[PDB]
Amino acid sequence: ASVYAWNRKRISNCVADYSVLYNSASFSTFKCYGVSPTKLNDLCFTNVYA
Amino acid sequence: DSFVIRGDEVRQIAPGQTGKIADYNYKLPDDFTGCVIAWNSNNLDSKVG
Amino acid sequence: SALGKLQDVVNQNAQALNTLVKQLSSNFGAISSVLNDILSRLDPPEAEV
Repeated sequence: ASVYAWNRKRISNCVADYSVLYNSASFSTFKCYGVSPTKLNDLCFTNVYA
Repeated sequence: DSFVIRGDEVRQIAPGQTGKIADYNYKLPDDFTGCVIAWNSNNLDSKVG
Repeated sequence: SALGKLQDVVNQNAQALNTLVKQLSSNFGAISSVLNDILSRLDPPEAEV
């Protein structure tokens, strides 16, 4: 979607492998703010939104 | 320490960075002191083939 | 209220201990007041801060 109508998707009831996001070189910017990128496999979340 | 990397990977030669060559090629410590030097070498380290 | 002088000292000491225990719940400007949450969420360069 466009940025004025940006698409929000809920992520819930899943086990998430974020290591395929870190190890992929396709992303020009991979920047996390309130959490370390390498600790994402060690934590549990709810209210995940893309 | 001399090496050749890509142009977007020069941000990963730094303390406290997350990245690819930082983890598996060249890691700098958090208490690193010194200077990182980077310059473009497309005229020397590149071939048309 | 005959024994108020001793009870005043007891109440002051217990209230000072309760305030000192309560001060652990404050984050003092950090992201969390729990040390384990910071150590499990962040890399040591920003977890140090």
